[PDB]
Formats: sequence, C-alpha cells, structure tokens
Amino acid sequence: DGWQTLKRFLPYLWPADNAVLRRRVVGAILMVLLGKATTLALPFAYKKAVDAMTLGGGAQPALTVALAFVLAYALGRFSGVLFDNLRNIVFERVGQDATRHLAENVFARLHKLSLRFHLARRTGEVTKVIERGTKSIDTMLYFLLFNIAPTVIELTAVIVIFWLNFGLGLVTATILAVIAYVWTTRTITEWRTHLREKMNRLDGQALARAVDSLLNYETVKYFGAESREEARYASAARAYADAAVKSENSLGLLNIAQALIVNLLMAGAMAWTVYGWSQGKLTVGDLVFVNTYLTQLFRPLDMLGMVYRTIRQGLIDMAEMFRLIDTHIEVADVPNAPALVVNRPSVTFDNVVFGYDRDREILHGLSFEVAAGSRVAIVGPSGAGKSTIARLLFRFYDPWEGRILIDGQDIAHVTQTSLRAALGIVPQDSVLFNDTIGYNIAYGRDGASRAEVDAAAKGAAIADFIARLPQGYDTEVGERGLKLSGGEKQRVAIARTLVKNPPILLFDEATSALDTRTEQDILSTMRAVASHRTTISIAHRLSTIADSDTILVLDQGRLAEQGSHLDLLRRDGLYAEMWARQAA
Amino acid sequence: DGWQTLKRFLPYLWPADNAVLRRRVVGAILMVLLGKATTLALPFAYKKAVDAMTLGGGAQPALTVALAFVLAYALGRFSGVLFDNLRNIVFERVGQDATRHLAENVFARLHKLSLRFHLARRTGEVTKVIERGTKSIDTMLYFLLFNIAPTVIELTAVIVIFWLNFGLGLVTATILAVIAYVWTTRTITEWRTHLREKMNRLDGQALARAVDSLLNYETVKYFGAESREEARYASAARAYADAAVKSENSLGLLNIAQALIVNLLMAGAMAWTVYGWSQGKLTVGDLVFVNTYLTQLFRPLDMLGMVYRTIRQGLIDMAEMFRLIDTHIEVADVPNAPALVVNRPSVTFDNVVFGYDRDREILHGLSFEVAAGSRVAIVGPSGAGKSTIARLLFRFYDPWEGRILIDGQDIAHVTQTSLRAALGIVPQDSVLFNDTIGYNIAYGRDGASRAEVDAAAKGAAIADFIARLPQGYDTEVGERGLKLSGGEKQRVAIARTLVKNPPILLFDEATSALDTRTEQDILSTMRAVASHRTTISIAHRLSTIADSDTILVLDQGRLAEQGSHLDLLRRDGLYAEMWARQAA
Ligand SMILES: Nc1ncnc2c1ncn2[C@@H]1O[C@H](COP(=O)(O)OP(=O)(O)O)[C@@H](O)[C@H]1O
Ligand SMILES: Nc1ncnc2c1ncn2[C@@H]1O[C@H](COP(=O)(O)OP(=O)(O)O)[C@@H](O)[C@H]1O
Ligand code: VO4
Ligand code: VO4
Ligand SMILES: [Mg+2]
Ligand SMILES: [Mg+2]
Repeated sequence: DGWQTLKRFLPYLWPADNAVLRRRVVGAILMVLLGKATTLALPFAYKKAVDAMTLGGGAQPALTVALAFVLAYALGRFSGVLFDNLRNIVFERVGQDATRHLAENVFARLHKLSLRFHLARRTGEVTKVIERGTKSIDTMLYFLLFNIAPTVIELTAVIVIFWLNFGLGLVTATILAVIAYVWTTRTITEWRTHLREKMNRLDGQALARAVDSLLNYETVKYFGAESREEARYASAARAYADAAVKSENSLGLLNIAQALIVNLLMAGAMAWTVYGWSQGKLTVGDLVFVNTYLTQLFRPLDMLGMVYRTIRQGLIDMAEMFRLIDTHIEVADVPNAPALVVNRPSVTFDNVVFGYDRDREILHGLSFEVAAGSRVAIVGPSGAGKSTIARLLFRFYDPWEGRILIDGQDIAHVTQTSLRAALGIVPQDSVLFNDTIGYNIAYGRDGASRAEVDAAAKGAAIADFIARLPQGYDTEVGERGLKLSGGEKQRVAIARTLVKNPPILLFDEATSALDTRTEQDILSTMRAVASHRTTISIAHRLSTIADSDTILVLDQGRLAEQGSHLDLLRRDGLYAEMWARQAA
Repeated sequence: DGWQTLKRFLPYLWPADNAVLRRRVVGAILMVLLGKATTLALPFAYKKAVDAMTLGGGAQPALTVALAFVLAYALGRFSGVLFDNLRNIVFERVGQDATRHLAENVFARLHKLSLRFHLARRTGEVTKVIERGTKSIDTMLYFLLFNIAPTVIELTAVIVIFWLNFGLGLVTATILAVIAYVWTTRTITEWRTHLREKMNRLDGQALARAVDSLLNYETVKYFGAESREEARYASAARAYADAAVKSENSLGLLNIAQALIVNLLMAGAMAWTVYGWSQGKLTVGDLVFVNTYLTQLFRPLDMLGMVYRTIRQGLIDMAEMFRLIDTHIEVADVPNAPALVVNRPSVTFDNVVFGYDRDREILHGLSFEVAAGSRVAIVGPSGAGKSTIARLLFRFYDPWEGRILIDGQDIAHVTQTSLRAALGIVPQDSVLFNDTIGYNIAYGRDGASRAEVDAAAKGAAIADFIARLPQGYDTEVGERGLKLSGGEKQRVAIARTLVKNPPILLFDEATSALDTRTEQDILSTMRAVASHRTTISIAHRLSTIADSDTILVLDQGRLAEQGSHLDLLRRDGLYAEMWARQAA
C-alpha cells in the first residue's frame, strides 16, 4: 500500500552524506514551526480586539486599542504567508537532488538486468513509467509533505487550547468527530481502489497498442489498414472513459459525506457556545474566537478534496517505479569471480544441452573443439539454431548441462566484463544510433582517434562512398540508420568490429547484403586481418568459405558431418548435396 | 499565447450534433450560479446575527434569535459544498467526450501525414506528447473552468453590494487593488516564461536521449558501453534540475508580492470601518460583515498559488498538441481525382529526375517501359539506388520532373488508395506486429479465412515448421519479430503478399536469408504464381533471375545496359563481368 511506498522513499529525503543538505531540512522544519505558531496566535488577538470594542475600554474607547489590534491581525496574516513561501524556497533543492538520485538508480538497474526481460518488453510502458514517475514523485512529495503535518500540529494545539480554556465537552465532541472522519474516509477509499486499479490497467494497454501501431507505419501503409487501426484505438478509449466516470462519481460521494460531518461539528460547537453566552459565563469575543479557530483549522482540509485524484495517481506511479527497481537479475556473476586471462584462444564446447523453453529442446548434446588460430565455418539450413551458438558464447543465457571453455576456463566462473571484452561480433541485423556516421564508427573504442577510423573505413571499402557525400562524416543516418542502404549498414558494422580489434571474431551473415565485387574485396581484407586470431564465419553462400580450415555442418540442433571441404565432398552426404545443387 | 489555445479549444466544449450534452452544460452553469448565490448570501445573515445579540433584542435576545441564525449559517455552508459537488458530477461526462474526440483526431491526422516526418524523429517524443497531453488537458480544463469564473462573479457582486450599502471610497480602493494586482502579475509572469521554455526543451532532449539508449540495448551490451550512457544521462539531469530551481525561485517572489497587496487592502478597509464606527455611523456587526466578505472572496485566490506550476505546464502541453495537429501534408491527392482502372498492367517511366535533397541528384533521366505480363529483373551493384524505384512507384515522394504511368495514366492524378491497392511489395527489412503468427499472416486481407492462410502457408513452405511448434499458430514472436530467424521472417512476409493477391508484385531482395533448397522451392512457387501478373524481382544473386524475360542493369542512377541474358553476355559489358566473377 501507500504506507510501504512512503517508508521506502523516506531514506532519500534524509541522506547519510552531504552534510550540507541535512542542515537545510532542519531549517525548513523550524520555518514550518514558526509559521504555524504565528497563524495560531492571530485569532486570540482578534477575539480580544472584539472584546475591547464592546463594553468599554481602558484608555480610550477605540482610538488606539482597535487600531493596534487590527494592524496586528493584518501583519500576522502577511507574516504567515511570508514564512510559508520561505520554507518552500529553502526546501526545493533537497527535493530536486532526491529525485535525481532516484532516476539515476533506476536507469543503472535497467541496464544491469538480463536480456530475457528485453525480448518481450513494450517501448511505451518503459518510457511512460520513467517520465510519469519523475513528474509523479515531485508533485506528490510537495503536496503530501507540506499540507498534512501542520494540520495535525494545529489539531493537537487546538485540543490543548480547548483544554486550558473551557470544559471538556468540546474535547469529547472533537475526538468523536475525528474518529468518525477517519473511519468513513477509510471505508470509502477501500471501495474506490479496485475501480482505480482497473482504470489504470486499461489505460496502459491502450497506450501500448497505440505505440505499436505508430511504430509499424510502413506496414500499415503497405496494406491500407488505417480504418482498422482507428477503430481498434477508439474502442479502448471509450472503455477507459466509462471507467473514469464511475471513479469520479464515487469520489464526489465521499466528498459530500466529509463536508456534512465537518459542518455538523461546527454547528454543534457554535450552538453550545451561544447557549453558554446566554448564562453570562462568556463574552461575544469567545464566539468570534471559536469561529475563527474552526475556519482556520478546516481550510487546509477542505482544500484537499480537489487534489485527491492527482495525489492518488502519483502514489500509484511511485509504487510502480519501486516495483521496477526490485525485479531480480536472472544471470549474475558468481562471488569472487577471477578475471579472464586469454593466452591461447582455444574454444571448447562440452556436451551443451540447451533451449529457450523447457518444452522445446534445441541443442542435443553438441560437443566440439575449435583449435587456436584455426579458421572454421559453421553452416546449416534454416531454423538450424546456429545463432544460439553465438548467443550462448556471450553468456546471454546459461546452459542447462555441460560447459563452455575458453583456454581451459569455465565461462560461468569468470567476470562477465572480461569475457565480453575478449569477443567481437558482427550480427545479422545491426542497429545504428541516431547520430553521425563518424560517431557510429568511433563508438567501437573509448576515444577513437582519426587514424583508427580512417584505417577502418579503408579496410571496409567505404572511403570513396563517404568522400562523394556532401557532408562527409556528418551525414545523418536517422532512426536505426534507416536512411542508409543495407550494404552501407553492414559496412558500418564491419568497421565497428574492426575498430574494436578483438582477439576472437565472429562474422554472423556479415556479407549477405553486398554485391559480388564488394564482397570479394571485404573477403580479402578479412583473410588478411585474420593473421593470428581465432575467426568464426557463419555464412549461407558456400563459395565464400570454401577455403576454410574446417567446416562444421549442423542439422536440427546436432552435428551431422565434420571435416575439411574435400572430405565432405568425398563423403557424398548433406554438404555435397547442398553445394552441388547450389552450383547448378 | 494561452489565449489562442483556449479559444481554439472552446468549440470542443460546446458541441453541435449531440444536443444532449448541450443541455447538461446549461444545467451545470445553473448549479454554479445557485451555489455562488447561497455562499454570497450567508455572511449577511451572520453579520445580522451578531448585530441582534449585542445592544438590544427583538424577542428573547439570548436563545431563540441566536440559534436560528447560527443554524442558518451552518446550513448555508453545507449547501454551498453540496451544490459544488453536484456540478462536478453533472459536468464530468462532457470532459471525457471532448478529450476522446481530440485524441481520435490527433491519431488520424498523424496517420495521414507524409513519410518524411516519420523518418526524421524519435519514437519517445511523440508517445510522450500524446500521453502527457491527454492528462494535461483533463487536469487543466477542470482547474481552469471551475476555479476562476465564480471569483469574477463574486468580485462584481461585492462591488455592487459595497455600492448599495456604503460610500464609494471602498469601491475606488478595491478598483486600485485590482489594477495593481493584474499589472504586477502580468509583468512577473512575463519574466518567468523565458526560463520556463528553456526548462521544457532541456527535458525533452534528455528523455529522447534516454529512450534511444534503451532502444539500442544489444549494441550497448556488445561494446560494454554502460558507463558512457550513465554519465551522458547524468549531466542532462543535473542541467535540468538547475533550471528548475531558478524557475521556482521566481514563482516564490511573485507569490510574496501578491500576498502583500491583498493583505494591505484588507488592512485598509477594516481600519477605515473601525474609524467610521468610532463616530456611531455604523454598528459593530459591520466589522464582522466586511471581514467575512473579504475572506470568503480571497480564499479561492490564495489557493491558486500552489497549482500555478501545474496549470502552466498543462497549458504549454495543450498548445503543443494543436501545433502537431496543424502541420501540413507534403503529398496530397489532387481535387476530383478519378479512381484507377487497371485493365492492362504496363508500367512506363518517363524521364524521371529525383533526389531526396536538392544538393544530391540520384536519378539522371531514367526512362523505361515494362510490357504487361513480362518478367523483368532490375540489378545493379551497391548504392545503385534501385531501392528508390519502388518507393517512387508507391508515390511516397513526387518526381521533380517527368512522370510514371500505369495503363497510360498519370499516377499523380489518381486517388492514392486505388493506386496502392493495385500494388504488392515484399521489402528488404520486414516488420512484424507484436502478436501471433496467425494474426500477422491474416493481416494481408481483411477478414482472412482459414483456407487462404492454409494455402499461403503451404505456398511459402513453412507448414512443417509451424506444425513442429508446440503452440502452432498461437506462437508469440516478440516485437519486430525479433524472436524468429531471418528466413522465418522473410517467409512470413512472402505469405502476407501472397494473401493480398495483388495484380502487380515487387520482390525487393525477397530471397536473402534462406538456404539453397528453401530458395529453390519458393522460386518454383513464385514462377507458378506469376502466370498472368507483372512481376518485378530485384535480386543480388544472378543465378536466381537468369530465366527472366528481360533484365535492366542500373549503375549510378543510370541505365547502363539493357536486353536479355544472352545479349548481355555477348556484349561483354558490365553484366558479363559481374556474372563471370561471381561464378568463379
Ligand atoms: N527468443 C526466442 N524465443 C523462443 N524461441 C526462439 C527464440 N529465438 C529463437 N528461437 C528459436 O531459435 C531458432 C532460430 O535459430 P537460428 O540460429 O537463428 O536459425 P537461422 O540461422 O536460420 O536464423 C528458431 O527455431 C526459433 O524458434
Ligand atoms: N531517406 C533517405 N534520406 C537521405 N538519403 C537517402 C535516403 N534514402 C537513400 N538515401 C541515399 O540513396 C542511396 C541508397 O538508396 P537505395 O535506393 O536504397 O540504394 P540500393 O538500391 O543500392 O539499396 C544512398 O545514397 C542514400 O544515402
Ligand atoms: O539494399 V542495396 O545497397 O544492397 O541494393
Ligand atoms: O535465418 V539465418 O539462416 O540467416 O541466421
Ligand atoms: Mg540464424
Ligand atoms: Mg538496396
């Protein structure tokens, strides 16, 4: 509930560092206290000012006493407002710092979590949650913190004052009033919360549908599907509006009940006071006093019945953000993991059995050894699952059984960072940042110099194409570089991995989008650049890999045939069939 | 400014076809008027109740007179709240309907706009603006509409009452108070707005950067670049927080000045009233009367100073939404465009000159004719720009000069819908909706039956693969189909286009991710399905298109060679070189 959320948020407000920020909170609390004391004082001055005017005076009738007391009243009101604005000004920095640290922590945690949480994740939910939560925590914190506590202080103070100045039927009346108020408010809020949860869930679903439609604009255009999308959005919007109408009607009923109770209590107290006046026990200033005290007390509470809905939503949103921060990490490093030390880059697969889900096993005891410095190819027909090999090597997931070794070391027992530092990959579908081509190429290593980018662009055979562009390296690619052709994007990917210069390199359909001459050029660069590293090339078109040291042919998640190109042509098996057929 | 935004928004509030809602708005305004009248009346009753009890009495001036008037006071207070909540409950339906129609209009317009918009922007900004704006308009409409107009009514009424009951020094004093109030508020708000616009732009930029970081999770993982993104986000967040601190300081100063003016005016009025009382012109009830009137008047205005920031941001966002709605459409249908009639599907290109930007011309007077029913291929090396042809054919852009005709008809003069209805395309990068495989295949034509999907899945040679999946047609595939292999995605794309059954079909490197046997299979299906349509196949690997009726070879935006496969091999030109090289 909300109480747990606030208890979780409380450590951020009173940090255990920054000795400077801690003092400001104390000062702000002191300002709050002075403001309350002044606003509490001013009605006693008003009551006495009224008392003086009627039934004689002490020096002069009203020339001096009435003027002095009216000016004291006005100056008091102004002083209270001044203190309130001063507390706001002093406090605002602590809040800004607290929310900045919350945002930074959530961002870091989201980058640390496992990919399986990224494979099915809607863009709209994450973006909406972070934007909404930052705005939410600022609004909720200010309204919550600075319009509830002083009212409690004033309620206790008023109880004390009634104690000191009257008989205690007033005390019993007010205590019963507060008890009724709390019980009624709680039961109504309980009824209201289920409908609130339903409304919020429907809103989130509608927004995610809308974003997916907008994100697939090309496909919606190709098939003329505009009307279908419009109807699909319209239905969700109507359902949401209905739920909202029910929610606000219940809010209105709760507000009417609360105002009835409050005004009943005021009626009763004023009546008892006038009855007491009839017997000559009390002056009429007592009447003015009680009236002013009650209205001053109840103004902050009546203010709230029109900011309720927002505060509620804010509290929900903050709970949501903590929920996101709490989800656990599926794949983590072991305790005290040693660093990876790569001296001779052999690769061993030892009886690896794996699948994404327990109901579909994909690899069936695949074992093989890739010798250091050798050039090997991995081929198979479609659906083979060869792209898992690579995804497993980077430890995006762990094997159910068996193990992977690099230089004789179990990759489950080493640090993730050294492992991924030792490996380079060129994937099938490469994504570009929304920035210049020069930034995208320099991204491979921290601080890439002009010489490294020039060398890589030469090795990638894109130098002339860039030279003929008007803006050169500053040509914008757009979103996912959708402004560049496929061969251009694949060349940028090759350049990136060239800039990394990793000891072990993986080509994952690296050449599939290029023309023949470009292909032969980059293939020659790849052969030259492979001098003393382990290179694994996964290719569809066999002619580009026929000179490999060894070829692994996978079918249906297992190793069907293994050996050199000549051995497989002699065996007359699957490889021979594939190659012969393709040649014709 | 805000005034223009509100004037634009007002037609949504007072509709013109339902008529049911129009009566409800009238009823709500009537309730507002009753509530204000009651809250205005009850202080006169209080002043008189005070006047009766002191210095005389009509009958029994101790219990009967005082009880009736205090009870009337309490009942009046309660009745005002009751009317206010009743107006809220009655009005709530109109707001929901208005915001629903606004959202629907923005969605439809966003779908109608030109592609060059989409390819220039970030997903996060548009999603943020639509979510933020709907929440913004609802909150702003409620606060704006129901906490400003009654204060104007009350101020005029109080002016009238002072007129009727006193001499007009009070009137001039209030007039001067209002004039000073408005002038001060305007000039301070003017200073504050420049800082506000900067704050908002900085926030938008930071959020866009964050979303692009999250959207490129794979690449950021591949290069261990987490620290760079964390620092990059952190700096923007600090800049934003600084700007926010300046803004709130200026708001605090404005609030203090306003409260000073208000409390000075009350001081003066009550002082003058006491001075007048000293001469016996006025009873003591007058003091309470004036005090209560002023406090009741100013209580709604003191509250606004703590909802100001929110309303301001809301108004900004509502302006933003209309700005988006107004942007003009680059490519529009001509007036009275006739429908397309496809009787003989020939395609003519007539001297088409085009480029994306006026500083880089890509096609240099390309002209050609594709005869109805022929099988033509378009080939070239990389960067050729052959991928522009299709985008031009669908009229995503217009030619600078020349024209394209189908059956002889200028495509610029026909309706966009009939034109795109006659064309099918299989693009290089195919996008999947976040849903099941069956939904994605059935999407090609509205209401697609089970027989058509079965026939298409057979023709695409994916039936066995789907049969071996546990959930079959109900298999989830992620978003952008990132869960499927490349061959699977390309097969789904082929199936969609087969489901459309268009008379003209374009294969844009359709066979690129498949193995040899799958390729030969689908190539046979295509050949069979091509019987009486025009088919244009753009292919990198020449062997797959050697049997075409004719092949067009493009280089650098021009036609290098044209003719049948044997003619080009005899010519010993570019085609011969490319083919020979690839074969070896
Ligand atoms: N995220 C995933 N969730 C569930 N199944 C998956 C996922 N990714 C891949 N699969 C399965 O992995 C196989 C694809 O492996 P892959 O090596 O990419 O084949 P290909 O080389 O033809 O692209 C498919 O059978 C697919 O169903
Ligand atoms: N949307 C675009 N905006 C700016 N330049 C573009 C855009 N699309 C293509 N270009 C340029 O067109 C050429 C590649 O276009 P394309 O037709 O895809 O060639 P190809 O057929 O070889 O893939 C490049 O020069 C590219 O910069
Ligand atoms: O997308 V292309 O440059 O390969 O024709
Ligand atoms: O679908 V694949 O065989 O190209 O990775
Ligand atoms: Mg694969
Ligand atoms: Mg291309």
